[PDB]
Amino acid sequence: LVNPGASLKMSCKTSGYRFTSYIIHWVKQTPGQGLEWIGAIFPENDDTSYSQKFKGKATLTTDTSSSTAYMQLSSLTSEDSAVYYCARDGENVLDYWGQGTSVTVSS
Amino acid sequence: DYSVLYNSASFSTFKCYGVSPTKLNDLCFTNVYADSFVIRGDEVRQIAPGQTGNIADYNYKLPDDFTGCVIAWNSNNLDSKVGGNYNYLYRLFRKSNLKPFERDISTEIYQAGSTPCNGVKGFNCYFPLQSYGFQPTYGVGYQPYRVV
Amino acid sequence: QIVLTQSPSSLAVSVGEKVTLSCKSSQSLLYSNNQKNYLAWYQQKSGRSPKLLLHWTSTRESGVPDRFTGSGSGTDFTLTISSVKAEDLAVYYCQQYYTYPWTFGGGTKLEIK
Repeated sequence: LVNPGASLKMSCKTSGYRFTSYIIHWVKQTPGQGLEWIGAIFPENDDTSYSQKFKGKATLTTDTSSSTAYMQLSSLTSEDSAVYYCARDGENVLDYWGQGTSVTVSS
Repeated sequence: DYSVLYNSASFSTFKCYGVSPTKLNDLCFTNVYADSFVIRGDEVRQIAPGQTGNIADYNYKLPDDFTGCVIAWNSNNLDSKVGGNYNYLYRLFRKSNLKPFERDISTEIYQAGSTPCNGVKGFNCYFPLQSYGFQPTYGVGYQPYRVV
Repeated sequence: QIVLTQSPSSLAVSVGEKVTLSCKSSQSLLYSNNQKNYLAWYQQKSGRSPKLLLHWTSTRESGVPDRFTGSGSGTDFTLTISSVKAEDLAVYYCQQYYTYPWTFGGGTKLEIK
Protein backbone atom coordinates (compact mmCIF):
# COMPACT_ATOMS: atom_id res chain seq x y z
CA LEU A 1 0.00 0.00 0.00
CA VAL A 2 1.71 3.24 -1.21
CA ASN A 3 0.12 6.75 -1.13
CA PRO A 4 0.49 8.99 -4.26
CA GLY A 5 4.07 10.42 -4.21
CA ALA A 6 5.42 7.59 -1.98
CA SER A 7 8.67 5.67 -2.74
CA LEU A 8 8.39 1.88 -3.40
CA LYS A 9 11.35 -0.59 -3.50
CA MET A 10 10.98 -4.07 -5.12
CA SER A 11 13.66 -6.84 -4.88
CA CYS A 12 13.71 -10.29 -6.61
CA LYS A 13 16.36 -13.08 -6.44
CA THR A 14 16.81 -15.74 -9.19
CA SER A 15 16.26 -19.27 -7.76
CA GLY A 16 18.20 -22.35 -8.99
CA TYR A 17 20.37 -20.06 -11.17
CA ARG A 18 23.51 -18.24 -9.89
CA PHE A 19 24.03 -14.91 -11.78
CA THR A 20 25.46 -15.96 -15.23
CA SER A 21 23.30 -13.32 -17.03
CA TYR A 22 24.47 -10.05 -18.68
CA ILE A 23 21.09 -8.22 -18.36
CA ILE A 24 18.19 -7.92 -15.81
CA HIS A 25 14.75 -6.47 -16.77
CA TRP A 26 11.75 -4.65 -15.19
CA VAL A 27 8.22 -4.79 -16.76
CA LYS A 28 5.04 -2.89 -15.74
CA GLN A 29 1.69 -4.43 -16.82
CA THR A 30 -1.70 -3.00 -15.73
CA PRO A 31 -4.50 -5.65 -15.65
CA GLY A 32 -6.23 -5.81 -19.08
CA GLN A 33 -3.16 -4.26 -20.81
CA GLY A 34 0.01 -5.71 -22.45
CA LEU A 35 3.44 -5.88 -20.72
CA GLU A 36 5.52 -2.64 -20.94
CA TRP A 37 9.36 -2.68 -20.61
CA ILE A 38 10.80 -0.34 -17.90
CA GLY A 39 14.58 -0.70 -17.41
CA ALA A 40 17.61 -2.96 -18.03
CA ILE A 41 20.45 -3.59 -15.48
CA PHE A 42 24.09 -4.73 -16.11
CA PRO A 43 25.98 -6.90 -13.51
CA GLU A 44 29.31 -4.95 -13.75
CA ASN A 45 29.12 -1.25 -14.75
CA ASP A 46 25.49 -0.20 -14.02
CA ASP A 47 23.36 -0.24 -17.23
CA THR A 48 21.36 2.70 -15.75
CA SER A 49 18.89 2.05 -18.64
CA TYR A 50 15.36 3.56 -18.28
CA SER A 51 12.38 3.73 -20.72
CA GLN A 52 11.51 7.32 -21.82
CA LYS A 53 7.96 6.93 -20.35
CA PHE A 54 9.38 5.79 -16.95
CA LYS A 55 12.47 8.10 -17.05
CA GLY A 56 12.89 10.18 -13.85
CA LYS A 57 10.51 7.90 -11.88
CA ALA A 58 12.62 4.69 -11.87
CA THR A 59 16.12 4.10 -10.35
CA LEU A 60 18.06 0.82 -10.84
CA THR A 61 20.59 -0.47 -8.23
CA THR A 62 22.29 -3.92 -8.30
CA ASP A 63 24.31 -5.45 -5.40
CA THR A 64 26.40 -8.58 -6.20
CA SER A 65 26.52 -9.70 -2.52
CA SER A 66 22.71 -9.29 -2.15
CA SER A 67 22.19 -11.21 -5.47
CA THR A 68 18.83 -9.35 -5.86
CA ALA A 69 18.00 -6.51 -8.32
CA TYR A 70 16.53 -3.30 -6.77
CA MET A 71 13.99 -0.93 -8.43
CA GLN A 72 12.93 2.39 -6.77
CA LEU A 73 9.57 3.95 -7.84
CA SER A 74 8.75 7.64 -7.09
CA SER A 75 5.76 10.01 -7.67
CA LEU A 76 3.35 7.00 -7.55
CA THR A 77 -0.17 7.63 -9.01
CA SER A 78 -3.46 5.67 -9.41
CA GLU A 79 -2.44 4.95 -13.06
CA ASP A 80 1.00 3.78 -11.72
CA SER A 81 -0.53 0.93 -9.65
CA ALA A 82 0.05 -2.28 -11.69
CA VAL A 83 1.73 -5.72 -11.42
CA TYR A 84 5.54 -5.24 -11.91
CA TYR A 85 7.57 -8.33 -12.96
CA CYS A 86 11.30 -8.93 -12.24
CA ALA A 87 12.97 -10.45 -15.34
CA ARG A 88 16.46 -10.98 -16.87
CA ASP A 89 18.10 -11.68 -20.29
CA GLY A 90 20.97 -14.04 -21.23
CA GLU A 91 21.11 -15.70 -24.67
CA ASN A 92 17.30 -16.24 -24.62
CA VAL A 93 15.46 -17.25 -21.39
CA LEU A 94 16.90 -19.58 -18.69
CA ASP A 95 14.30 -19.42 -15.85
CA TYR A 96 15.27 -15.71 -15.63
CA TRP A 97 11.89 -13.99 -16.25
CA GLY A 98 10.48 -14.22 -12.68
CA GLN A 99 6.95 -13.55 -11.35
CA GLY A 100 5.25 -10.21 -10.54
CA THR A 101 4.11 -8.22 -7.46
CA SER A 102 0.73 -6.37 -7.47
CA VAL A 103 0.92 -2.64 -6.49
CA THR A 104 -2.05 -0.72 -4.98
CA VAL A 105 -1.85 3.12 -4.70
CA SER A 106 -4.33 4.90 -2.35
CA SER A 107 -4.31 7.53 0.47
CA ASP B 1 73.68 -15.74 -14.09
CA TYR B 2 70.46 -15.65 -12.06
CA SER B 3 72.35 -15.25 -8.76
CA VAL B 4 73.17 -11.54 -9.05
CA LEU B 5 69.53 -10.70 -9.90
CA TYR B 6 68.21 -12.02 -6.56
CA ASN B 7 70.26 -10.12 -3.95
CA SER B 8 70.49 -6.87 -5.93
CA ALA B 9 68.25 -5.07 -3.39
CA SER B 10 66.28 -3.39 -6.19
CA PHE B 11 63.00 -5.34 -6.32
CA SER B 12 59.88 -5.30 -4.15
CA THR B 13 58.50 -8.83 -4.61
CA PHE B 14 60.15 -11.98 -5.94
CA LYS B 15 58.01 -15.13 -5.94
CA CYS B 16 58.96 -18.30 -7.82
CA TYR B 17 56.54 -21.09 -8.71
CA GLY B 18 57.72 -24.65 -9.26
CA VAL B 19 61.37 -23.84 -9.89
CA SER B 20 63.15 -22.85 -6.69
CA PRO B 21 64.89 -19.44 -6.63
CA THR B 22 68.12 -21.13 -5.46
CA LYS B 23 68.28 -23.92 -8.07
CA LEU B 24 67.98 -22.08 -11.41
CA ASN B 25 71.52 -20.70 -11.08
CA ASP B 26 73.12 -23.94 -12.34
CA LEU B 27 70.09 -25.27 -14.25
CA CYS B 28 70.00 -25.20 -18.05
CA PHE B 29 67.02 -23.73 -19.89
CA THR B 30 66.02 -24.02 -23.54
CA ASN B 31 64.06 -20.80 -24.19
CA VAL B 32 63.76 -17.96 -21.67
CA TYR B 33 61.05 -15.35 -22.21
CA ALA B 34 60.08 -12.16 -20.39
CA ASP B 35 56.65 -10.49 -20.35
CA SER B 36 57.18 -6.93 -19.09
CA PHE B 37 54.03 -4.99 -18.20
CA VAL B 38 52.72 -2.53 -15.61
CA ILE B 39 49.46 -3.04 -13.71
CA ARG B 40 47.74 -1.70 -10.59
CA GLY B 41 48.40 -2.62 -6.95
CA ASP B 42 45.47 -4.96 -6.33
CA GLU B 43 46.18 -6.84 -9.59
CA VAL B 44 49.55 -8.10 -8.32
CA ARG B 45 47.99 -10.94 -6.31
CA GLN B 46 46.01 -12.09 -9.37
CA ILE B 47 49.22 -12.98 -11.26
CA ALA B 48 49.53 -16.56 -10.01
CA PRO B 49 49.07 -20.02 -11.57
CA GLY B 50 45.47 -20.78 -10.66
CA GLN B 51 43.63 -17.45 -10.27
CA THR B 52 40.64 -15.90 -12.03
CA GLY B 53 38.89 -12.58 -12.44
CA ASN B 54 38.58 -9.86 -15.06
CA ILE B 55 42.32 -9.21 -15.62
CA ALA B 56 43.93 -12.66 -15.38
CA ASP B 57 41.23 -14.16 -17.65
CA TYR B 58 40.67 -11.64 -20.46
CA ASN B 59 44.02 -9.82 -20.63
CA TYR B 60 46.94 -12.02 -19.50
CA LYS B 61 45.85 -15.64 -19.02
CA LEU B 62 48.04 -17.82 -16.80
CA PRO B 63 48.27 -21.63 -17.07
CA ASP B 64 47.36 -23.97 -14.24
CA ASP B 65 51.00 -24.92 -13.60
CA PHE B 66 53.94 -22.51 -13.77
CA THR B 67 57.63 -23.39 -13.56
CA GLY B 68 59.14 -19.92 -13.20
CA CYS B 69 59.46 -16.73 -11.15
CA VAL B 70 57.41 -13.53 -10.97
CA ILE B 71 59.46 -10.33 -10.83
CA ALA B 72 57.62 -7.18 -9.75
CA TRP B 73 58.84 -3.92 -8.22
CA ASN B 74 57.52 -0.41 -7.55
CA SER B 75 58.22 2.77 -9.52
CA ASN B 76 55.71 5.50 -8.41
CA ASN B 77 58.33 8.00 -9.71
CA LEU B 78 60.36 8.54 -12.95
CA ASP B 79 56.83 7.57 -14.25
CA SER B 80 53.08 8.18 -13.45
CA LYS B 81 51.30 11.58 -13.09
CA VAL B 82 49.43 13.74 -10.54
CA GLY B 83 45.67 13.97 -10.96
CA GLY B 84 45.18 10.79 -12.98
CA ASN B 85 46.98 8.56 -15.49
CA TYR B 86 46.00 9.06 -19.15
CA ASN B 87 48.71 7.10 -20.97
CA TYR B 88 48.09 3.34 -20.72
CA LEU B 89 44.90 1.30 -20.99
CA TYR B 90 43.72 -2.17 -20.04
CA ARG B 91 40.90 -4.45 -21.16
CA LEU B 92 38.10 -5.02 -18.64
CA PHE B 93 35.41 -7.29 -20.13
CA ARG B 94 35.51 -9.60 -23.14
CA LYS B 95 32.83 -11.74 -24.77
CA SER B 96 35.24 -14.67 -25.26
CA ASN B 97 38.01 -16.24 -23.20
CA LEU B 98 41.68 -16.55 -24.14
CA LYS B 99 44.07 -19.49 -23.99
CA PRO B 100 47.23 -19.18 -21.87
CA PHE B 101 50.23 -17.55 -23.55
CA GLU B 102 48.20 -15.56 -26.07
CA ARG B 103 48.14 -11.85 -26.93
CA ASP B 104 44.94 -10.03 -27.94
CA ILE B 105 45.51 -6.85 -29.95
CA SER B 106 41.96 -6.54 -31.32
CA THR B 107 40.08 -3.39 -30.28
CA GLU B 108 36.68 -5.06 -30.18
CA ILE B 109 33.57 -3.85 -28.34
CA TYR B 110 32.13 -5.92 -25.50
CA GLN B 111 28.54 -7.02 -26.15
CA ALA B 112 26.70 -7.20 -22.83
CA GLY B 113 23.15 -7.53 -24.17
CA SER B 114 21.73 -9.11 -27.30
CA THR B 115 22.10 -6.07 -29.56
CA PRO B 116 24.99 -6.18 -32.09
CA CYS B 117 27.79 -3.81 -31.08
CA ASN B 118 31.19 -3.29 -32.75
CA GLY B 119 30.91 0.25 -34.10
CA VAL B 120 27.55 1.42 -32.72
CA LYS B 121 27.19 2.14 -29.00
CA GLY B 122 24.67 3.75 -26.66
CA PHE B 123 23.14 0.77 -24.85
CA ASN B 124 24.61 -2.64 -23.94
CA CYS B 125 27.80 -1.65 -25.85
CA TYR B 126 30.42 -0.41 -23.38
CA PHE B 127 34.08 0.39 -23.99
CA PRO B 128 36.26 -2.45 -22.62
CA LEU B 129 39.58 -0.56 -22.52
CA GLN B 130 39.69 1.35 -19.23
CA SER B 131 42.15 3.93 -17.91
CA TYR B 132 44.45 3.49 -14.93
CA GLY B 133 44.80 5.72 -11.88
CA PHE B 134 48.51 5.96 -11.07
CA GLN B 135 48.58 8.83 -8.57
CA PRO B 136 51.42 9.35 -6.04
CA THR B 137 48.97 10.83 -3.49
CA TYR B 138 46.98 7.61 -2.96
CA GLY B 139 47.83 4.55 -0.85
CA VAL B 140 49.71 1.36 -1.66
CA GLY B 141 47.12 -0.50 -3.74
CA TYR B 142 46.92 2.37 -6.25
CA GLN B 143 50.62 2.49 -7.24
CA PRO B 144 52.02 1.23 -10.56
CA TYR B 145 53.88 -2.08 -10.27
CA ARG B 146 55.97 -3.26 -13.22
CA VAL B 147 55.46 -7.04 -13.33
CA VAL B 148 57.97 -8.93 -15.49
CA GLN C 1 11.12 4.48 -30.44
CA ILE C 2 9.55 2.07 -32.98
CA VAL C 3 6.04 1.11 -31.72
CA LEU C 4 4.94 -2.39 -32.92
CA THR C 5 1.33 -3.06 -34.09
CA GLN C 6 -0.08 -6.59 -33.46
CA SER C 7 -3.47 -7.88 -34.76
CA PRO C 8 -6.14 -9.16 -34.43
CA SER C 9 -7.64 -8.27 -31.01
CA SER C 10 -9.06 -11.82 -30.61
CA LEU C 11 -8.17 -15.34 -31.92
CA ALA C 12 -10.86 -18.07 -32.00
CA VAL C 13 -9.19 -21.52 -32.49
CA SER C 14 -10.66 -25.06 -32.12
CA VAL C 15 -8.65 -27.89 -30.45
CA GLY C 16 -6.25 -29.52 -32.97
CA GLU C 17 -6.57 -26.56 -35.41
CA LYS C 18 -3.56 -24.71 -36.95
CA VAL C 19 -3.65 -20.89 -36.37
CA THR C 20 -1.45 -18.00 -37.68
CA LEU C 21 -0.90 -14.72 -35.73
CA SER C 22 1.11 -11.81 -37.25
CA CYS C 23 2.86 -8.79 -35.60
CA LYS C 24 3.99 -5.87 -37.84
CA SER C 25 6.97 -3.59 -36.93
CA SER C 26 7.19 0.03 -38.25
CA GLN C 27 10.93 -0.44 -39.07
CA SER C 28 12.71 -3.65 -40.24
CA LEU C 29 14.14 -5.57 -37.24
CA LEU C 30 16.91 -7.23 -39.33
CA TYR C 31 20.48 -6.20 -38.35
CA SER C 32 22.52 -5.51 -41.54
CA ASN C 33 25.79 -7.07 -40.24
CA ASN C 34 24.31 -10.52 -39.38
CA GLN C 35 21.41 -10.31 -41.92
CA LYS C 36 19.21 -11.90 -39.19
CA ASN C 37 15.68 -10.77 -38.14
CA TYR C 38 15.38 -9.93 -34.39
CA LEU C 39 12.05 -10.55 -32.55
CA ALA C 40 10.67 -12.47 -29.52
CA TRP C 41 7.27 -14.24 -29.11
CA TYR C 42 5.76 -14.41 -25.57
CA GLN C 43 3.03 -16.57 -23.95
CA GLN C 44 0.98 -14.96 -21.11
CA LYS C 45 -1.30 -17.45 -19.26
CA SER C 46 -3.40 -15.96 -16.40
CA GLY C 47 -1.51 -15.76 -13.06
CA ARG C 48 1.75 -16.82 -14.80
CA SER C 49 5.17 -15.13 -15.36
CA PRO C 50 5.76 -13.80 -18.94
CA LYS C 51 7.40 -16.70 -20.84
CA LEU C 52 9.49 -16.67 -24.07
CA LEU C 53 8.22 -19.21 -26.67
CA LEU C 54 10.34 -18.30 -29.75
CA HIS C 55 13.62 -16.29 -30.04
CA TRP C 56 15.13 -14.56 -33.15
CA THR C 57 12.08 -16.12 -34.94
CA SER C 58 14.52 -18.81 -36.20
CA THR C 59 15.22 -20.84 -33.01
CA ARG C 60 12.63 -22.72 -30.86
CA GLU C 61 13.00 -22.51 -27.03
CA SER C 62 14.36 -25.61 -25.20
CA GLY C 63 11.56 -28.05 -24.19
CA VAL C 64 9.11 -26.33 -26.61
CA PRO C 65 6.84 -28.38 -28.98
CA ASP C 66 7.48 -28.25 -32.79
CA ARG C 67 3.76 -27.27 -33.08
CA PHE C 68 4.83 -23.67 -32.24
CA THR C 69 6.71 -22.51 -35.40
CA GLY C 70 7.45 -18.86 -36.30
CA SER C 71 8.66 -17.38 -39.63
CA GLY C 72 9.35 -13.61 -39.95
CA SER C 73 10.65 -11.65 -42.98
CA GLY C 74 11.68 -7.96 -42.69
CA THR C 75 9.00 -5.81 -40.97
CA ASP C 76 6.33 -8.60 -40.99
CA PHE C 77 6.66 -11.36 -38.34
CA THR C 78 4.34 -14.43 -38.26
CA LEU C 79 3.89 -17.13 -35.54
CA THR C 80 1.96 -20.35 -36.40
CA ILE C 81 0.59 -22.75 -33.71
CA SER C 82 -0.95 -26.19 -34.47
CA SER C 83 -2.93 -28.71 -32.33
CA VAL C 84 -3.98 -25.86 -29.94
CA LYS C 85 -4.97 -27.09 -26.41
CA ALA C 86 -6.76 -25.50 -23.38
CA GLU C 87 -3.39 -25.21 -21.54
CA ASP C 88 -1.91 -23.48 -24.67
CA LEU C 89 -4.45 -20.58 -24.66
CA ALA C 90 -2.58 -17.40 -23.57
CA VAL C 91 -1.95 -13.74 -24.59
CA TYR C 92 0.69 -13.72 -27.40
CA TYR C 93 3.11 -10.77 -27.72
CA CYS C 94 5.89 -9.64 -30.12
CA GLN C 95 8.96 -8.00 -28.47
CA GLN C 96 11.44 -6.08 -30.68
CA TYR C 97 15.02 -7.41 -30.17
CA TYR C 98 16.71 -5.20 -32.82
CA THR C 99 17.55 -1.98 -30.85
CA TYR C 100 16.98 0.04 -27.63
CA PRO C 101 14.57 1.27 -26.49
CA TRP C 102 12.89 -2.18 -26.29
CA THR C 103 9.22 -2.02 -27.38
CA PHE C 104 6.65 -4.71 -26.48
CA GLY C 105 4.44 -4.78 -29.61
CA GLY C 106 3.12 -8.30 -28.65
CA GLY C 107 -0.84 -8.34 -28.27
CA THR C 108 -3.16 -11.33 -29.10
CA LYS C 109 -5.52 -13.17 -26.68
CA LEU C 110 -6.13 -16.87 -27.57
CA GLU C 111 -9.63 -18.37 -27.01
CA ILE C 112 -11.25 -21.78 -27.76
CA LYS C 113 -14.34 -21.91 -30.05
